[PDB]
Amino acid sequence: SYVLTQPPSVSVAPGKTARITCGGNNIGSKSVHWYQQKPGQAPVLVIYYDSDRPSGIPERFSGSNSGNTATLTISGVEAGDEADYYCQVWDSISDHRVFGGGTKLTVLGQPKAAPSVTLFPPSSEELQANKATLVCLISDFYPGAVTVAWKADSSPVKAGVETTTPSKQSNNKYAASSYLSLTPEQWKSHRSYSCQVTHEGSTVEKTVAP
Amino acid sequence: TNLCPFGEVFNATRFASVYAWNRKRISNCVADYSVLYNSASFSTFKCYGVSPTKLNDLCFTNVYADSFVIRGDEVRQIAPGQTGKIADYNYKLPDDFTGCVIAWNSNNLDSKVGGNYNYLYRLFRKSNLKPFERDISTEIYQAGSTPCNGVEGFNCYFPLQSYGFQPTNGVGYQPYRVVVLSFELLHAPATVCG
Amino acid sequence: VQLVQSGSELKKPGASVKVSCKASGYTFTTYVMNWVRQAPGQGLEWMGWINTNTGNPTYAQGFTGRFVFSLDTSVSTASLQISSLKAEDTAVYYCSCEITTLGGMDVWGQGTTVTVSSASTKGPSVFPLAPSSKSTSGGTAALGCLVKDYFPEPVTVSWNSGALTSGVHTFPAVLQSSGLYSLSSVVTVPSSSLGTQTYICNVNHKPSNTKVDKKVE
Ligand SMILES: *[C@@H]1O[C@H](CO)[C@@H](O)[C@H](O)[C@H]1NC(C)=O
Repeated sequence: SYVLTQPPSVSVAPGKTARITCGGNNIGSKSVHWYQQKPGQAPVLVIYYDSDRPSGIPERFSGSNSGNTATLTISGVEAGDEADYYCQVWDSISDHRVFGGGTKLTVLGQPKAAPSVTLFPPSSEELQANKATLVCLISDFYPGAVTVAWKADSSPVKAGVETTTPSKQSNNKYAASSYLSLTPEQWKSHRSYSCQVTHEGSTVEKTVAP
Repeated sequence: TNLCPFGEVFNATRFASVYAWNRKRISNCVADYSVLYNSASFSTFKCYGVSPTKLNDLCFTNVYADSFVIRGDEVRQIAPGQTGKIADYNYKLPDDFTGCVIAWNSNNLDSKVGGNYNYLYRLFRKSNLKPFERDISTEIYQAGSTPCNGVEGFNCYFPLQSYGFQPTNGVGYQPYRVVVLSFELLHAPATVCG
Repeated sequence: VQLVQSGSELKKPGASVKVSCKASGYTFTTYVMNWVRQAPGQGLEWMGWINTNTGNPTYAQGFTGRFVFSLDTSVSTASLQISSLKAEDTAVYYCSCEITTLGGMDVWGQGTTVTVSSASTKGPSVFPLAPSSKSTSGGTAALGCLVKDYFPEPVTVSWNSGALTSGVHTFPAVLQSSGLYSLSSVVTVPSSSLGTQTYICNVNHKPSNTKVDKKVE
């Protein structure tokens, strides 16, 4: 069926205008509608008919639709406007309505902070159980976009990597944990393992050894 | 040089209630208006402030295709300077309206034998609508000095009623699909021509 | 106008589930009912609609074969039944009403979460994250516990029976590819107090009744 293309993440400063695009094959011919879903809540309609505003939405929200991209533009971006944004079209003949992929709007309303990394080697108790879990804890970072890479000596490994999605802490910064599940014979056949956290173009590597 | 999506408004499978009318915004396309009026599928195709045949040779900054459903009796009210429950409380055209009103009977598509109550109009409101005002508020209408507080009863009624469309209704009591094409001006650059 | 849906469901693969959507405030049969699906980490995906008048359901491509929109006009309630559940069916399901394609999807239920995991109830293992010179930074030392392999959520963790909350971080768990959960819980203290002061992490998994107190050397 029909296809709708949203940017997955958009970064805007507090107070400024954020612009989210909604691509589609000749979408200015149809009616687009925009929704705003805060985490854990049901979606809420902010703009229907390309541009028309429901009662209760602040005047800051205004839409656009022409050519092949609709454009949701938020005027005075506020701290509370961080949420996912989806664009939906209804097809006149198909009577199907189609949603987009979503867009996570992030307000740059907090200074950049680097992550604090703590790396634990496997416990001797877990090795007696014939298992091994390297534990890499990340934390106190903003924005909540980090990427983790595990290496054996100098050999990257993705086999056995399970990572959280970044989740905020009690202090408006984020926290994440990473688990590399290994065997005792792998853990001991290398000189060292390295957990490596990349955030905003900067890296913090911790290394442990048998 | 893309063609306008007039087919998407006129040939849309489900239309809107008249109190909650649509505004498809038309922009950046070519429109063959003469294809629409020679269709001879409309019981009403009455413009104002412009000629239907001279329309092909013209341009506008924005074209607004408003579309809703009413009865045939009320089609007369989709005009400038009309009174009546539709003209006053649902959809009002300005006395300086400069577009076209198009209507055709929809009793085949928009009527169920047991009765189709999907379509609605606004029967109670404290004052007339401003031109191109859309009122979707479902607030209990207060008729007495005593307020309602969202509880129906005497002097406190739901502002909206339902059209009763049956295939055996009188032709005037039958559903008519309306499309209203509002045309603006230049000064600002144009995007819709023929 | 109100839409209220059923509570959270848990099922094994191949089971069945039926989600309800009681309405109130308007005439149930006046307005179409719509179902939308949102899987973890994805976006809203339209499922289809059932005409609350004729009963005719429309299933978009991708939800045909195993889903059943039904109604119960008597209680003003629509229902969603899923047969032969799959792991990929795990999502939050919403019932939403279109007034028209105008205010289309203008009222939504609070959502019903549906999890399809072949996992059975299980209690966790607690492995010590001991302090050494790899966890010592200046005058602080980091240690903790690894609450490995447990199902289902949640698990409460505390230190020294609550007498140690300063410097504590309990992290969000991971659902591992096995379908079992695994979190860690840590605290930093002065490395001056590693030998004298003792550290025990409290582990409570109430769905399985596992209470385990673990010292860390
Ligand atoms: C509606 O569909 C018919 C059948 O294809 C077509 O002849 C007519 O031109 C269409 N109307 C518009 C406004 O495109």
